[PDB]
Amino acid sequence: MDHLPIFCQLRDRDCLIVGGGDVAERKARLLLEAGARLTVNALTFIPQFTVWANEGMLTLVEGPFDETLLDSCWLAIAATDDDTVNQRVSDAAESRRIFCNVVDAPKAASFIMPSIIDRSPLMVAVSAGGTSPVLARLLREKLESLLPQHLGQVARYAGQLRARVKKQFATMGERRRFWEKFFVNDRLAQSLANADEKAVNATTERLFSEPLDHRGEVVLVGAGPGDAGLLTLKGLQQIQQADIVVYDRLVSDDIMNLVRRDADRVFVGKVPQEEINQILLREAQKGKRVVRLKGGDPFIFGRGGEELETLCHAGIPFSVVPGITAASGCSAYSGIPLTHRDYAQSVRLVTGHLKTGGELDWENLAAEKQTLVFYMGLNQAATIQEKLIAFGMQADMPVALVENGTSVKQRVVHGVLTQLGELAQQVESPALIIVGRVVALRDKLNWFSNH
Amino acid sequence: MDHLPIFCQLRDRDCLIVGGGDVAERKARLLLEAGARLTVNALTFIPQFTVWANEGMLTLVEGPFDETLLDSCWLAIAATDDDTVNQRVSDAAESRRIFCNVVDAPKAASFIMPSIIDRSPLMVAVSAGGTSPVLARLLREKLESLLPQHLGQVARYAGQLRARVKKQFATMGERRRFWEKFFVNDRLAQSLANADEKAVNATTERLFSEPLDHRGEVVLVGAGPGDAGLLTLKGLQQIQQADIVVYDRLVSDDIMNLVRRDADRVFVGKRAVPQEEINQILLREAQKGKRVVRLKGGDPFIFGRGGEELETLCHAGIPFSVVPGITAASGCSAYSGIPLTHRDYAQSVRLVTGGGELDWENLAAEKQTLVFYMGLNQAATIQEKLIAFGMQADMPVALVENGTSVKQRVVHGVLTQLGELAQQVESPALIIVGRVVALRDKLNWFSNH
Ligand SMILES: C[C@@]1(CC(=O)O)c2cc3[nH]c(cc4nc(cc5[nH]c(cc(n2)[C@H]1CCC(=O)O)[C@@](C)(CC(=O)O)[C@@H]5CCC(=O)O)C(CC(=O)O)=C4CCC(=O)O)c(CCC(=O)O)c3CC(=O)O
Ligand SMILES: Nc1ncnc2c1ncn2[C@@H]1O[C@H](CSCC[C@H](N)C(=O)O)[C@@H](O)[C@H]1O
Ligand SMILES: Nc1ncnc2c1ncn2[C@@H]1O[C@H](CSCC[C@H](N)C(=O)O)[C@@H](O)[C@H]1O
Ligand SMILES: [Cl-]
Ligand SMILES: [Cl-]
Repeated sequence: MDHLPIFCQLRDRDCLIVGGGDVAERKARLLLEAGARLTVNALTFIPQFTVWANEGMLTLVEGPFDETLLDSCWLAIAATDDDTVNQRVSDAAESRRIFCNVVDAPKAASFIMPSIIDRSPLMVAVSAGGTSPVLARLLREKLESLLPQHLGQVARYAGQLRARVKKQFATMGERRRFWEKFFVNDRLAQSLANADEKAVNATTERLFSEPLDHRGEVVLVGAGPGDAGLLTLKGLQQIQQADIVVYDRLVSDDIMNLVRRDADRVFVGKVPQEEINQILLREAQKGKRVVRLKGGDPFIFGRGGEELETLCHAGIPFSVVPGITAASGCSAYSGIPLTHRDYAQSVRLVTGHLKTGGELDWENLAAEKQTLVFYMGLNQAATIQEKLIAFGMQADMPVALVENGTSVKQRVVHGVLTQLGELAQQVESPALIIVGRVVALRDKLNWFSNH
Repeated sequence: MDHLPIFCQLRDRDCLIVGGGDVAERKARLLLEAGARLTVNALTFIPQFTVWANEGMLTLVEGPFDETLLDSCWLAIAATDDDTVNQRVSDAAESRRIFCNVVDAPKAASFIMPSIIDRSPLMVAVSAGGTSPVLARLLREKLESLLPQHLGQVARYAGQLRARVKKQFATMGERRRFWEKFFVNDRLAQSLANADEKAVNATTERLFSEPLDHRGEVVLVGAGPGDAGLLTLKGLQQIQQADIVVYDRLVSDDIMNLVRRDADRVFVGKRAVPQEEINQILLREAQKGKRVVRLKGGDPFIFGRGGEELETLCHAGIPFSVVPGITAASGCSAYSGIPLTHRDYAQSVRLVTGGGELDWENLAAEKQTLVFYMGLNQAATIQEKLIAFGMQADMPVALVENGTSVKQRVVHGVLTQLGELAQQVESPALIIVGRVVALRDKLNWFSNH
């Protein structure tokens, strides 16, 4: 984070503006609306300032900068056209540990003032750190269109109900569930906007009267292969409302940042699968809303079935949000479609890491007109090469390995089947092996990166 | 207003957190991300704090709150479970004019913490003034889905490019039109994030070379199998920026409802259309300078002919990209309670299409999950051939019609019933064959129709 956004309570707190022109006037108006106890220190003032001072709304100090005016201050704003003066102000503020904005130099000093979308008491602040005023304006335009004008009345009414919600629901889990219903009842929002107090009260009474599900919940969510843009809308929804998220190392850091910030997080793996099952079950038996966040898709070599197979008998509600499997993401981001024209009748998603005595069906895998995708197969790439050749696959069949597919770190190496063992030495886990004529299309379809 | 939002520069500035449990750890994570020179003071610390301390990321002071720890501090956060301690911290900070937050307390705080959407240098913060923390979270979720992951990359790159923008643009009206195209170029942002200097330089020169009104590109977007919640975040972001959306019947109405109202729409599906005509539409519209989204059911590269649509473009000089989607196999699997793999049931999953002809001995072999796309008409033949090439007659089979939608229909039985079960469903439907079908009785959670 370049900056930390905070929302300050300035009511009755001393603040100082140095400067007295149009810039100072805009900042002073903002600080006055926030209730600051404002002093303005400038050599000259535009007329808006003199009337403010006579009607008692702020104090004017007409003259050069007096750094002792910072002594009682919580915030300072340097708003002159003299960079020498502005720097004296910022230096004096920094020595007193007073957050200071230099209006014409956002990279100097110690805070910047964001653009504000006002749905009071709801506020949304936007800034690009001065690097890009256009982008901030384009975002502000877009945010103003997304936020209904009546949102403020919903937030206002919620604040008025917080005491009643605290009294009537004994646990935070119940309170949270009430609010999640409250904030999406469109009728309630309309009635507030119409000041229809009878209608507001009717829907409110009913919301308070509803029995709340105290049962837990286990949702398996497919994180996808790494690019946080490949999480589904519903997957984002589920992790944003989870009490606890049980996640593995194949879930990318970018995706974990999208988890509800107050959710508890439990890491598994690098842990035996039976202990994962117990965690999910036990945490849901406590009434908690559990998300098992899994790399790729939960039902393709993810053991997702094992994690749910006890829950029905145990009376635990569950659901599954599918994800982009490694095969799909790596295909798209390497320029290798899994199917194309008559290249492949079928796609085979194969595990390269099989049970101790198990052996893959090589005669079956080596058949023509298919795209083979090996998961967890790096260690066996030499055997895969030898077996596919022995069961009739052409030696010049193209192969590709995709390492960290869809991430900014993705790497792709490629060649023909007789190089598979050598090529696999050039990558590490997590990596996918693609075998089939579609690999040759990468020269025409690669769009994501050359690395 | 009742609170003034400011964006604080905390890099190497002394900040104090009082508390050492889960609540304090969340605040410490936030202040560390902002670069704060952080001290944490608590009667005891959970293990995350000692880990951080050993890696030199912060300083720990084990013991009761000592208000002299505030003497050089710019921000304070009271994050204990003891109201008396938190009030001592808040009073000590206020007497020093140090903005102070008390977590899970509205007043006695001189600042409150908003929900944060980080695209640094770009940042968005949402606050309801203490009235509605859940509303702030819900708005964060909405904004996180809408702001592309790498927007901060272009925001930073804008700097080293303003000398060139004004040497080529003298009017104020044109400069904004350039930036408007620049900041929505998600390809450039990803290439910057990829550290792909070759791609960055190529995309940059095109931004200056082409006319202002030209924004030609094609994005293949996987709509998923129907449920609008199964669109990816990037898929949503792309359809929100499209000049024109080209779609067909297997893109659900729910997904099309997310299409930016205003976008020109071209329907290429079944009514009462050769692929070449579709390829040319994408080509022609891209060359007219339009940002074109080709929305496809499921995933574009799994029986979607997405490759055919793109090879038209690579040698026409038209930039393109692909957003994968949830394929029908994955969506139907999740929503029917039939995992495609499970324990040792299946060593492989086969996604298969219903000149040429299928290899039946291959398809009949054990330890597979078969998923037939577009096979509804051949379902009687699939039954006969799988039986005749040795698949067990008692093998479970299922058909999923309109998978993931509110009208999803799942019928199931055994291989000898496949032809008759297929009469009970309509396209689009998936046929699933394999031992995993038997898990539906334990795992079906979605309503059947
Ligand atoms: C005043 C404020 C404190 C301050 O910062 O000064 C406040 C106060 C309280 N929160 C409480 C509980 C919850 N807090 C959250 C979530 C968030 N709380 C946040 C900030 C704020 N919380 C401040 C201003 C809020 C505003 O602007 O409207 C967020 C946005 C920012 C952050 O903290 O990081 C963060 C989401 C971050 C993200 O996910 O993006 C949830 C929901 C959830 O967990 O999903 C719940 C449960 C549901 C509910 O109770 O509503 C309680 C009752 C405790 C109890 O029951 O005893 C109080 C006390 C009270 O005021 O009643
Ligand atoms: N980003 C990535 N790039 C390449 N391969 C990946 C990958 N993420 C997962 N994999 C593959 O997936 C294997 C783990 S098995 C779990 C796969 C996951 N359920 C899915 O649907 O994709 C790894 O060994 C690797 O072969
Ligand atoms: N919602 C759905 N439910 C069941 N099958 C579906 C489906 N959507 C698409 N299909 C299957 O896909 C076939 C069209 S081929 C298109 C496949 C798409 N690219 C994907 O990845 O899913 C249909 O005949 C049907 O078998
Ligand atoms: Cl599995
Ligand atoms: Cl071959």
